[PDB]
Amino acid sequence: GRFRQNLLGKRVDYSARSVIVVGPELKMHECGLPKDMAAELYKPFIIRKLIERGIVKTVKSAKKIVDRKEPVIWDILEYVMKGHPVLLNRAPTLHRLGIQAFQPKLIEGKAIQLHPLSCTAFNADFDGDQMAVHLPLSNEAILEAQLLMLASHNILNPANGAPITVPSQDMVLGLYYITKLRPNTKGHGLIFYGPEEATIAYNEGKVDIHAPIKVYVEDYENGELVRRMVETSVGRLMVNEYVPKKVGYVNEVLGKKALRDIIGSVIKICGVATTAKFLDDIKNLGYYMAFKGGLSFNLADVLIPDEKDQLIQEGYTAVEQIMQDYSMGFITFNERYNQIIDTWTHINGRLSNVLIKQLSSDNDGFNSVFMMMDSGARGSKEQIRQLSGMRGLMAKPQKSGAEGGQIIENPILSNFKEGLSVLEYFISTHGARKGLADTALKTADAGYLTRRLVDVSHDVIITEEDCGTLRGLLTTELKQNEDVVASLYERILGRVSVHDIIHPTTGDIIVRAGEEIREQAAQIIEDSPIEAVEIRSVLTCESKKGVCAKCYGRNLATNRMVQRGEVVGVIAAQSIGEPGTQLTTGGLPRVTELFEARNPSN
Amino acid sequence: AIKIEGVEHEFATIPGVLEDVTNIILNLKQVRFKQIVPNADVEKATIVISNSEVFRAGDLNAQLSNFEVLNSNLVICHLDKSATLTMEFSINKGRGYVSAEENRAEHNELSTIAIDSIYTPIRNVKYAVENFRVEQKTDYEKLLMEVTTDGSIRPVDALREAAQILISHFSLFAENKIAI
Amino acid sequence: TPTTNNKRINFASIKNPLFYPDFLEVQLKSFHDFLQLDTPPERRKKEGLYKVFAENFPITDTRNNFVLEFLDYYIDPPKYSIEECLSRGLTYSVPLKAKLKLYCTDPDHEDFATVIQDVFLGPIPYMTSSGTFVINGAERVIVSQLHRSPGVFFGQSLHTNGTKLYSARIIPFKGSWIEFATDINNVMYAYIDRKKKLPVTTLLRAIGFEADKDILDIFNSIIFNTLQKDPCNSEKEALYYVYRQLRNAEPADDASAREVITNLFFSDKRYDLGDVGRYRINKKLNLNIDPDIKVLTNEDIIEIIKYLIELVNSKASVDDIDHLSNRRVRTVGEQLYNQFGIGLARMARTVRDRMNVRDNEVFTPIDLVNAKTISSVVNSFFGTNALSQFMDQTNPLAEITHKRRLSALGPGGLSRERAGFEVRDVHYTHYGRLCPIETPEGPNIGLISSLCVYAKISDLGFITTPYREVKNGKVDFSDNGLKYYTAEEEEEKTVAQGNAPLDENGRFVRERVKARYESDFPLVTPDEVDLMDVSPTQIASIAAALIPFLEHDDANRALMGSNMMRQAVPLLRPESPIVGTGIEGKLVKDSRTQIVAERGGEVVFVDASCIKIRYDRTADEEFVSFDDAIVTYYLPKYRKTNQSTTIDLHPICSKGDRVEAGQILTEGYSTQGGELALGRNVQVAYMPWKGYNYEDAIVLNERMVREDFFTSVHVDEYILEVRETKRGLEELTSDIPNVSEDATRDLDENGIVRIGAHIEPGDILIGKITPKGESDPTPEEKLLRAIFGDKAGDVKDASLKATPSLRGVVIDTKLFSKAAKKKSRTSTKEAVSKLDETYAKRQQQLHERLIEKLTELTKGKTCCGVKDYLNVELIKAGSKFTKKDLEALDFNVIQLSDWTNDAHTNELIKAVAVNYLKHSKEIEAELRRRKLDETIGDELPAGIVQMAKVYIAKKRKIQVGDKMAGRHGNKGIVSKIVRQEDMPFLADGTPVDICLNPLGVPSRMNLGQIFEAVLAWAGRKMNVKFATPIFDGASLNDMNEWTDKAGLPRDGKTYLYDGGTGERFDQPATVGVTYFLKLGHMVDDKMHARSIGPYSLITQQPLGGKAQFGGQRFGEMEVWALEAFGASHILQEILTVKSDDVVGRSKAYEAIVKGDPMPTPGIPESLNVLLHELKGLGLSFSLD
Repeated sequence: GRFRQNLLGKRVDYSARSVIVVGPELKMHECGLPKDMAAELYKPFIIRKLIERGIVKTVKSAKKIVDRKEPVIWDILEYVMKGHPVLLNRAPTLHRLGIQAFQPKLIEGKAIQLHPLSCTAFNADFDGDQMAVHLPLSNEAILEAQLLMLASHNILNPANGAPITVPSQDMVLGLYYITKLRPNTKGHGLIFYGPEEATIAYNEGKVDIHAPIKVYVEDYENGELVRRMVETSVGRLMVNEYVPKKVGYVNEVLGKKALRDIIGSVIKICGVATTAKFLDDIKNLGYYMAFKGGLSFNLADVLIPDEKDQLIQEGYTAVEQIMQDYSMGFITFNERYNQIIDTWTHINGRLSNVLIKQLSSDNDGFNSVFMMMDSGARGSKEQIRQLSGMRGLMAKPQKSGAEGGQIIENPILSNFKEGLSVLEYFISTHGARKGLADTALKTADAGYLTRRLVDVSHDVIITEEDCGTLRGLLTTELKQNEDVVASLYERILGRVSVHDIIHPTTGDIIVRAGEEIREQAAQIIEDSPIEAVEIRSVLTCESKKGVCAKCYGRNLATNRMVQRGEVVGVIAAQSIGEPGTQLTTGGLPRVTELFEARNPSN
Repeated sequence: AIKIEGVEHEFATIPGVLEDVTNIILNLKQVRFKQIVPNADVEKATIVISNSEVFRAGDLNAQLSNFEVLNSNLVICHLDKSATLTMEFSINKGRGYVSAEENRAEHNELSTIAIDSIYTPIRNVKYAVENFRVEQKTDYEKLLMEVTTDGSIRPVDALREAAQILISHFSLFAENKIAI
Repeated sequence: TPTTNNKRINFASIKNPLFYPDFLEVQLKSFHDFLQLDTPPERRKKEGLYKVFAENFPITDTRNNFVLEFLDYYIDPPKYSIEECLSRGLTYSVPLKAKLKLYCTDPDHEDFATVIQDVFLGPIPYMTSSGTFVINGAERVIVSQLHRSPGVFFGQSLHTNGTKLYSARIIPFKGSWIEFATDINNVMYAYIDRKKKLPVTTLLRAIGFEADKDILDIFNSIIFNTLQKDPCNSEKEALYYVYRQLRNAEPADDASAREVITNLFFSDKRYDLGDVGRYRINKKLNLNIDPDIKVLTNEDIIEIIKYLIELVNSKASVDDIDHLSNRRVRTVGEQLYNQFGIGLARMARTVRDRMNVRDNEVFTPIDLVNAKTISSVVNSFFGTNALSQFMDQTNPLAEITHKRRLSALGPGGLSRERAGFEVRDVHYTHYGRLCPIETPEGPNIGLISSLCVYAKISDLGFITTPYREVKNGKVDFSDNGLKYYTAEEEEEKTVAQGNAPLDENGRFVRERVKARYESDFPLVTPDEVDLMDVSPTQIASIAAALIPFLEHDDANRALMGSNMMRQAVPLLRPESPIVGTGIEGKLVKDSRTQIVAERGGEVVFVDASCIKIRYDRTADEEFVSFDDAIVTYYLPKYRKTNQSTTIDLHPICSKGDRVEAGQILTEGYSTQGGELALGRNVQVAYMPWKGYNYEDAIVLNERMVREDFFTSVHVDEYILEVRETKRGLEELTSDIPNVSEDATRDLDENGIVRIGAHIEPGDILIGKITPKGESDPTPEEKLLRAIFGDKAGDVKDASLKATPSLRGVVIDTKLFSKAAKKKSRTSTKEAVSKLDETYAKRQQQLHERLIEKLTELTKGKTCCGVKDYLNVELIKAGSKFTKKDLEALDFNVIQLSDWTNDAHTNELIKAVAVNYLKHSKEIEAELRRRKLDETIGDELPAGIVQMAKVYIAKKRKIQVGDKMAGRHGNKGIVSKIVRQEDMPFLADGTPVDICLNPLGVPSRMNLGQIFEAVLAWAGRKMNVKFATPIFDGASLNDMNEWTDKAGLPRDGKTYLYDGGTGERFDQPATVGVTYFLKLGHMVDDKMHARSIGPYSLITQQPLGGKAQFGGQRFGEMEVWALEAFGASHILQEILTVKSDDVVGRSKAYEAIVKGDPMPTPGIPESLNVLLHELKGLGLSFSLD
């Protein structure tokens, strides 16, 4: 009634609230800030700087001049705004990556400009939400802000080692645009030196953006120093000008899969600030190139297959026979259902695959739909099949007292290209609103899991640099009775070891005791025919009132050993609770059953 | 700026006039003009329409000697047989585009209404290029360009002025070479 | 003006041999069935208010000597106008009068007196001619409510403890519900309202069935098992028990149980089943007794228990709930009927009470009935009930979909605690009755499903809809006789579909025809289709049947598209969508928001404020003459709706025009040229430009802010009441203390802001200064500071000041009525008597011409004989009561001609009777006007003396952060206002205006937008505008033919250029023209911030809300976030000095401005409160 919500929830006095918009010019550590919000939050600092001007003696006069905002200096806002970061604040904060700091920047208007690659941390969309902002006012706070809060340092997922800012559809589309391979175009088959001759020959239109050329370039064989004649294309050269000179050279079609692989390798080899600069610049260049390519969509792009008019027709006669067969009644009704849905699924697939291949081969250099699909910007085989082939099958749900299950005998054969008859569009409305209701009810169900399991736990911190307990766990990889589903690799990674280990090949110390196990070492161990290894467990800590530094291991937010003084518990809580929203016997029941020491009743 | 007699704000209505005051201002926005004399800075006009009429653009007597109207045949408004209307104008020179509330500078005096103002004197521009050749010897080029204005000035003057400004920019940036 | 006066292109594939049923059928049909203004001479057979009175009255005694009876009502014209009600804040209502017959019979004797009295028994609100009510100055609607159909229903409930429990349900109209359910033990139990089990044998023997052995003999193991668990086994003790297990610790009398069961199953005045309930009982039970008692009978119970056992032993089928034939409608009239009847009924109850004891010569109808309870109940129903709602009154489509909204919450249908998934859903039978595609998702997915267009309401609560007859190959006439059908009969006949191509002769043209027969969905032969949908544009709701190019779109996309249309702000100059479907035009017509032509004639005068029409004069010459007839319709010129989106109109006919019946004089309010116009046509291009259109955002050209086709107006209202206080009087005066002269400049000398000013936030709006001496602790402070000159004097400054964030233009400020017409002339009786004598003189002279008109304009007729009439008629005319000799007409000269026509003199003279009746009405209204004018005046709240008001309007443009949308789901927000140069410009010098992201398109299947784009580009030369039906639209080859004939790339593509580089974008980009809308989430009201502000008086926390800025909720979760990292002073200053320490806040502020940024955080009051509220006891707090 009293001591829970408003005893902690509060008003605030140096906050603001407004709507957000996508930023295509700012860096990763800046944000765009309408002129009045900035003219108001920072008001006291401005007041002091007017005071130190000497031109004003009274805070009343300063307020008089800062309110009506007459043709005097915003220079103070420009200055103060430059070393006094601001905390951006989401309303339904799930895990810490919903609160950050930024360096603010003036823009025009009444909207908050925010960098495109950070929002995924907020897990938001740009519908028009109304993000909150805060001003610290104390220099210890601002130091904590620009030392730990600031976004550039927060690039990893505390849940597990995944990267958070995987780039979006348009950058991956532009990058896929640059790095294709067309056989015969401008300037095929000549020779370069790498940078100078390639940039010259492209910059004078003697070779297009793209043609297979042979060039003399330098890459490290583990990890040295081979300089050979690779066959590649200006383009890949332009981007690989930016991949740091510690991994070598990049030669593939640069999809999304590969982009995540590369960002991972570069972080694991050279650290945070470096991988940040890399990601920023790849953003900018691929994004400009995607624009200058001028990519758009048209009807002529989407070729329905001629044979579809054939193929859709053809199955009918097969259907015809399986009709007349059931007409003579030898076949059961449900198996009639099964056979017809099977035949229509077969024809669906044989249309979809031929569709996609024909889509590929028309230029191989571009088909807006084909590249938007294959580059993984946005789309799927299913969506594109709808855009050029049958809608597929749809379910007969009956919405009440029935499983749904059994589906309509006749598929929705028309595709969105040609239009739909009335009844089919009615059936589609049926199913689509069914799905929307299902999503709404699932969200309602997930809400309670989220709230309770977030209210699981709350507790105190780890407190020693070592815990003396030379009695650790025997860690091994788990395989569940048909195969292995969880690897030792991540199970071993980042966890201090116990006894120095050597390869079965003689005379090769792999680890020194009490050392941070590393990814390279982990890979070597995996390759080795070793089965298990002994490592410490936050459990076996001797240190009362806490856990030892070496007990726990990798920090997972940076990639370093956990240091003295940082609270692990609430982190574990949030990270273990948040995936409940996706959690669909499983669910809340089993989780709380296991935590709360209840009898299984079975 | 506009001062109508018998109306005080942008949402009134005048007896016997088929349009609002809003639409009067809105279509007055669209009337393109011209000088006949240099040095004409700003001007004020007094129209007294007092007869059974349809009030049109050219019906504006360009009664100030300093200035005129190009587009005469535009329909400001439809009066009745009996409406009497008095209007006062201000015409001024400028560049680009300015919205209304900045024009709140000029002393509304409880009556004056400021209006938007689109100053640009140009409407459409063209250039296109295509090769021309002699046998075996190349590097002949056709540039064909088109200028479509409001009539306030022939294309040649504007084209000359644009080039004058552009050369004025490059002049400093080529010759003078102050160093850090 | 040479207006375009243009006519669109239809393009169909089949005739449209059936029209549009009007929209406002439901509301206005019902209310005009219920009551009307005047003349019910011989009316209302049978249903109506008259049915209410013939069902309730006459009320008499316990045979004691006194009776009441009813003599027909008259219905009185409204005392005030719709518009005047809206301005004033009153309710548009009509007074009511009835001639009550008191019938006093001499005590212990024959009758004493038989008298009639006119009773004014209260005002009731009246329906404006669109189905909306202005209550207290707001406009509200009685939404419909889907219903439960009373009758008998059969369901084998399952999973209740696993066992199958068949329950039969008897469902009355008013009363309790009756159940007969099988127990887990296969034992049968009858009870009420689905409640606790009670053996069916017990109820059987409660009806009067004999000993249990005889019950078995007359009913024979389910009954046997019921007997086995039956705790009673014989009649007397049987009802003894059946009363015992109804209440505990209270007696179990046999006779009381007998009465209870008799009234439960066989009481006419205790069991209330509607005739529809009897009908459903009869049909489901296959009964052949329609006219009988509306109450359960013994044979009904026998038949239901027989069918009950028949479906208990698994020989029948369960019933369905979502099936529409099991839901009724109960339009506004039925439910107003119900509340009115309840009020009158217990009014009759209390009059019975009053007259049970009856003296004579002391009771006359003046004191018999305290009917004001009727006033209470009806006003409460219209002012507080669940279904009566404010109006979404910002957009014509918003209303005309708002008035066929079909709610399902509250009594009548299912309940919010009884719905499973079906009431969240769209059944197999929403085809045409109830919209499939507009059942908006959310908390109310299935609950507020809307009505289709062709849907029509039968006389029982069954929704009906047209089909066209079909037999043996032809469309039976395609058609001469439409067959409306109800849901119930639909369920056995194959229904073909309209877009199965026809000749223009009524013949299907293929072998396979698509149909729905059962809940299956076959593809049938046209040799057995039996009835056809009229228009394939049927299966879309009203806002759903306005999408261009539907068949190429996604469902969900269309849903949110409609829900965005529903809130499209009214622009400042709309524009017909050069593509559309042929439904606009009619849709403006149904809306009564445009001044329609009443009767044909020519136009004397047109302005934008009044249309002055000389109607046809011919009506006065089947008369002789009575008066001049010219109408003056006045115009909606700017007025604030509910949602602050102003309404305006503009005449569209010229000073010499002749106008026919059914003409639209005026355009505006999202109407143009008689067409529904919401948004604008525009040039758009699909190319990701500099990534500012990253997600589904949008990119704009500077013309669009310059062409001003995205602009609107808003206006809002500010009120302030001054009140008689217990210790002083409240004032609206300019003498506001402590404020500055400039803050008074916009104020008039009457303490209010004059019209004609702009407002900067904080300035005075309404000057309220009130010497309220409620400080009985030393009012000498009142006097002491009220004599200083500034006169703060505990004379409260309540001058409302301009809200921050508000700037605008002042409209007109009223003063209303200020408690006294008596305010001058240095006298009271002199002024009032002068006014009465002026009233008298123009009364007598106007009535003098009225007498002259009636006399000399009636005498014209072919009556033959001596004159004998003029002098007598004149002497009667001198003292016209208007009733004595009205019908007689001197009863001789007109009677000399026994044979005569319709008596046009009688027509004329009853017309004069009506005109003087109305004249007397307005003249007595003028009388009460002036008389109450020397009083508080208009209907004003009792405790307060006056209320003042101001209007503030804002002209609102576009800027970054505003939201835009279109007709296919493309929600978005403006990202960047690009200068015109560097927009990608085509080969003919025209820079595009809108640039859209192609990325969002191929994942949400709505390529309808690009089809629209190609056509609207192929038309904007401009060639003739288009119009295509929804599911019979424009084919692609014809699309290509038009695009060719317009001189365009036959493919919709083209090349493009960049301003800045001249480069030819190596792939061809798409460009076109599309229709575009602006939605109502304008960002100007999403701005707020605060550094320091006013402090509360209950806690040292400053509240927020942009009423006062304040801050945001620093909730629990960001406390946990600053927990997760090492918040050193962030968290501490948040919870200590950032908030909730006014002393600490003032110190920290003064330090920051004074040059010490080091704080000294202390202890929050929350802990100070903790020590104080714990209360200690004998107190031991610590100092260590």
